[PDB]
Amino acid sequence: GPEEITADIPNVGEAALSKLDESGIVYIGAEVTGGDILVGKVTPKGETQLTPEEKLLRAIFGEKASDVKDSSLRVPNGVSGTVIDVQVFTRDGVEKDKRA
Amino acid sequence: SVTEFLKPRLVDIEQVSSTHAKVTLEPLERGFGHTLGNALRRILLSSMPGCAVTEVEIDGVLHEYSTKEGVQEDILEILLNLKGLAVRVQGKDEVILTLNKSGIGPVTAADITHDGDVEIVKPQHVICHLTDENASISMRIKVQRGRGYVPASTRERPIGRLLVDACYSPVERIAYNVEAARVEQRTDLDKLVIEMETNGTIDPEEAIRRAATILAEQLEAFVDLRDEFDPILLRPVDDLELTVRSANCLKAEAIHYIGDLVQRTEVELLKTPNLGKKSLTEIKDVLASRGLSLGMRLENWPPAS
Amino acid sequence: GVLKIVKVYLAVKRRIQPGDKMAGRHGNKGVISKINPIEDMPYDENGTPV
Repeated sequence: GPEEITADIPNVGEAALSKLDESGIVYIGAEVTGGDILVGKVTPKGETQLTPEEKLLRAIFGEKASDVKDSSLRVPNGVSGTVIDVQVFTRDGVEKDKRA
Repeated sequence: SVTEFLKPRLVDIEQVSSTHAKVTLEPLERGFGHTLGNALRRILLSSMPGCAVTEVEIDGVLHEYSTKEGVQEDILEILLNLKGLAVRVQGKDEVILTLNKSGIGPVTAADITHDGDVEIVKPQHVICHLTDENASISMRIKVQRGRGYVPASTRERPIGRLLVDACYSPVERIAYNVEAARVEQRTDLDKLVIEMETNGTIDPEEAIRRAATILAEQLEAFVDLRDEFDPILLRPVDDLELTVRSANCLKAEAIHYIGDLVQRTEVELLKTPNLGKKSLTEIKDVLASRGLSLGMRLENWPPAS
Repeated sequence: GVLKIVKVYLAVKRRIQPGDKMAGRHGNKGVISKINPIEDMPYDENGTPV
């Protein structure tokens, strides 16, 4: 399945998602340091077999957690600065998000 | 007499301009003019207090590497201009000023909203220019008192608050001269003239008095010359839910704290009487329940208590 | 095989510090060794430092 750029990452806290907009992209003018998230992305990992433990995990913590994994873009360690510009390139035929 | 020095006094102050002054001290003994002058120059250039701009909020801007429509200057240039704003605060160590302007023309320091305890010494200081008739600017400026130089990098904030490097020192330059003093009946006395250049936010006489007070306070030391362990380790052993026989065995070995227990190795516990392998396994299990182990080494135990 | 690309730009400011390299126009290069406080510098009769 296709990778998705989104602001809904299941395995990260609310504080770490505070500088991302509704599209999963950092705001203009944000002060960032090493380890901060710039673009939030997930990669599919779904399987067609559901074990009882997997069913319990999906029932208690939701189905989104069991389907995707974090592959976000993070600031390299030892790098800091201010976000001054963001550009989005989309293949012709794919729907555009709010930021674009 | 030999052990009788003449004490200098402040004679006159010449206010050449609003930011340029001369202070005269008289009389001075042989050699004291330079001794006082150099120390006073160093203290005046180093340790005088003043107020400076530290933070700016502009309604429409998000960071400093940007532009505002209808404004001639960049945000960085506006911040640099605000870095050179001279303000005198009369009653507190922090204040927030407000600036609102619209229409074509220069925006200067005379457009800042009046405050009771805030004085602008150079109302003609240019802040920016508006080049469009349907253009307006509004900002909030934070001013606080300090001394020295504090860069903004050494000292979360919402997006839109811009930090400014702080130069608190109001003194621009100091010069001094030692001349002959025409005293009544002696010709071996000197006179010290100090030329002071500031930004107009501090009085020369109080600057001299403050420098002298700092020097005397530093001298008073020469005038009288003379010559954490982790909390869990501090808990008692009975905090562990050990069995009755294990507790008796540990008490027989005079072990009363976790720090005492974790320093003992497995071999020593095994060799102790009345302690089998089962009880040692239970002790290891209860220690592992808290992320601890046997065989740890500690320096300076007991922890001085 | 590429769906989308996002590019982010970060701006930082570098100040002068010991270890930075300075030069003139005549081949006189050097490295900064010390930042000296204002009252330690040599000055002239008017009190102006270098």
